[PDB]
Amino acid sequence: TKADQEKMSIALSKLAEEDPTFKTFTDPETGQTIIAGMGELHLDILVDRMRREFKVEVNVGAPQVSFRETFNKESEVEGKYIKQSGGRGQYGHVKIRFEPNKDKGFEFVDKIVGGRIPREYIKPVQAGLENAMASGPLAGYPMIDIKATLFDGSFHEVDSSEMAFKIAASLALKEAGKVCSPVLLEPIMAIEVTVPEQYFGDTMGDISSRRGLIEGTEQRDNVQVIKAKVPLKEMFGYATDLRSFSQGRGNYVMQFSHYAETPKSVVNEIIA
Amino acid sequence: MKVRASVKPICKDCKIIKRHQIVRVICKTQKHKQRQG
Amino acid sequence: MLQPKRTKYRKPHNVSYEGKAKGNSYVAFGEYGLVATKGNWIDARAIESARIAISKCLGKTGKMWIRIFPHMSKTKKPLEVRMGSGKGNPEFWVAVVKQGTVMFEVANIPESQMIKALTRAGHKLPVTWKILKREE
Amino acid sequence: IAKINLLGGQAKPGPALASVGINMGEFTKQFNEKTKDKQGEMIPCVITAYNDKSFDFILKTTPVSILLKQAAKLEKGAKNAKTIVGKITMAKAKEIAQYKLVDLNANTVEAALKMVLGTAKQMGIEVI
RNA sequence: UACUAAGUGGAAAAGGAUGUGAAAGUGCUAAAACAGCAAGGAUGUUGGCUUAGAAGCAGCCAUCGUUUAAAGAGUGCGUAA
RNA sequence: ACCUCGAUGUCGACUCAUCUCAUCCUCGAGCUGAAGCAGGUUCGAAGGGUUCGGCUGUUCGCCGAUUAAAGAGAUACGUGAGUUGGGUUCAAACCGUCGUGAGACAGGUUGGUCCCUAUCUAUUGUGCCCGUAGGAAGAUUGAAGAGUGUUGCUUCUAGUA
RNA sequence: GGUCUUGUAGCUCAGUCGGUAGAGCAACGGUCUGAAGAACCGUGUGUCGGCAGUUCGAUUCUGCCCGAGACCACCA
Repeated sequence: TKADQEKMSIALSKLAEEDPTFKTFTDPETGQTIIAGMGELHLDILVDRMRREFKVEVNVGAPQVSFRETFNKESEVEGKYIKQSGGRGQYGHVKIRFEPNKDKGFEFVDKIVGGRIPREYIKPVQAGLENAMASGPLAGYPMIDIKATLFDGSFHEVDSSEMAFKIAASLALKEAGKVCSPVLLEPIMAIEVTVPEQYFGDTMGDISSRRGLIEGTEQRDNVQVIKAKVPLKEMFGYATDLRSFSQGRGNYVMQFSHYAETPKSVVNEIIA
Repeated sequence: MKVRASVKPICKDCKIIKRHQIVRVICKTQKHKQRQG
Repeated sequence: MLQPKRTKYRKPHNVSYEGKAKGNSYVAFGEYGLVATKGNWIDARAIESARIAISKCLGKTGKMWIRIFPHMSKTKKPLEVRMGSGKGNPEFWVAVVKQGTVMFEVANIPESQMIKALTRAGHKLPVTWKILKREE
Repeated sequence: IAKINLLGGQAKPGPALASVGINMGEFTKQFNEKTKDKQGEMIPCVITAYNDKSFDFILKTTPVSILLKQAAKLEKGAKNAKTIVGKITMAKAKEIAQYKLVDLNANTVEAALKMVLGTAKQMGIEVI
């Protein structure tokens, strides 16, 4: 409950005065409260203080950092919103190009030469795009890496207004996104592991079996170094998969690398 | 020690013995050996 | 999967597979071949399972030929019905093979993989297959 | 016993070599000064698995198995012998074979050239 | 006169097999053939895609030569190669 | 559509259960991507046992809570000349539908009466005639046999490997 | 499961039914409008569900298939 959230924050205040090394984040998108711990015993003792020392009863789940969205090859559709809700007539209509841009975010290019759209409507329509990508038809993450090219439109009389054009552009963006087969991107962390000799094959087989992008060896002064661009989901239990196999003598560095295309298996897992 | 109906040598060692007039397939490993295959 | 174009009559005799090889009684286009030791009927599904097995174990090249094409068809009398209302409902197509008939031939990637592919093909059908080599 | 072939710029890389029982700085300095004339290049080394293992390490001249690319003035050693990648003059190939004649089982320049042709077979370029 | 080792006889197959016996052949060898054993079983060479290395041999693609009586980019097992 | 339409009593529930393993648990062993714990896997195999309730007339179904476990098939959907009849299937009535209406719906609803004096075989206990070679009185062994072959908890070993 | 009916423009419906695809609206251009809507004037869209046949050409006739819709489940 939200009251349970408040009481768990009180428990957080109690438990952070002893050792604040644990980090707590309340994600704005995934929503669930992430709290850091060392290992099985560390999380267990945190739970014990929560339920017995603090009398705080909270459910436990799984870490939450989900995705990003984008879409496939380009297309061009039109948006016509002739509607009204509150006392008079409303209308708007635009024509935009829905084109992907692999390495650039939202971009606008105008193609109004015959006066189909006054300059006053050039800027609002952009915003209509910038808010329309926020939802996806697969799982609802915002669509990025898109180049938008406005082509045409129609400004009518008093029935026309700027927010009507923004809504028409939103309709066009969603329709084109549905047509152009949207795809997903998963977070990918760059993990570097330095082991003298013991867990060469162990880490090789763990990465090959679980997930990750690997290429061979780095041979440091007296150790073996392996860097893997691996999905952030694969860190689940990896902290103890490596540590248990290393008897507690394992270490690495976790740095976020980039968002990468999600394979079909990930497409089947996350969807409801 | 598996049970099948068509024995074919999977590993290098897949020998057979009609021991006590009962056919057992044996291997150097404990997995590839068979019985009444 | 493999069916004739037009059928003047859809309802022939039930079928009898008795007799010896009348047509395609030998291998005449490959280098290795497969012969049936008993007359049977091969339906579309088993034929396609054998064909996909051959395709998978064939590699990148390999030449294969079936001596027959699925021509005959079968009918299914309605279930839970009393005796006598006509004939059955038309169903899957099928090919008839007689006792001692060569059905299939292979070349291109010789005898080792040839015999391997022939075993792969024959391990999908009830017929007690027999492998042979076409002699030139 | 294993085979090793690594950069001549420094003998410090290689944990397996240091774990045999020889001090890191020892073979590092020794190799780096024995290759001081020409280093910063790929060199095949050989060592044994000795118990005391004070120093039982030696090097060899630059390997000639795909080194014809140096003589062929190209890179990207071909996997398949389907097309030719370039041309090498026979004089240079024979001179290199003589240069490596003492190393191998070859007892005349011709046998070393036969081995060069055999190792060039995979590359797609032959002794031309 | 041959067969049996299953009580087959005295119910059934897809299947698989150094089961038994016979026949038709095909090669070498008493110099001691084959089995086993004492050994060797090598080099260019760690050939390249690549597993934050291609290395014999995860795999993949080529898929040769030198000495030898012998050694195959290897016959396989197996190793992080 | 082959005997039985000059008659093969059928639902469920209760009791009596028995038998089979094509085994659910308890037994043993092998393999294991089986460190142990925690599991799966295959074989031998019936010695045994395998719960209590709610909804439902009502098996099959679900759930609840339990045991170490909460298997199935066959016995005329075992089991009425063993018990009842909530049940389809009497006469009665009613709702909806259909049918000109009389009447009908694996649609529903309210209910609606199960006869048996036992001859033999069988089978369980209890007896009579005499037998086993003088009569009577005892002691007996034991042939095929009959009956039970279920399992859990706690603690120490030992927080030991 | 059959016993039937239906499948026609972008929606709803007719056909020398063996010799032609057409209506209202959906739908664009114009008229006009201090604002538009509305209204008016002209379009246009067309394997007649898919297959096969007969002949003469099958949208129609015959048969089959597919989708959907109406009727029933021995003993009543």
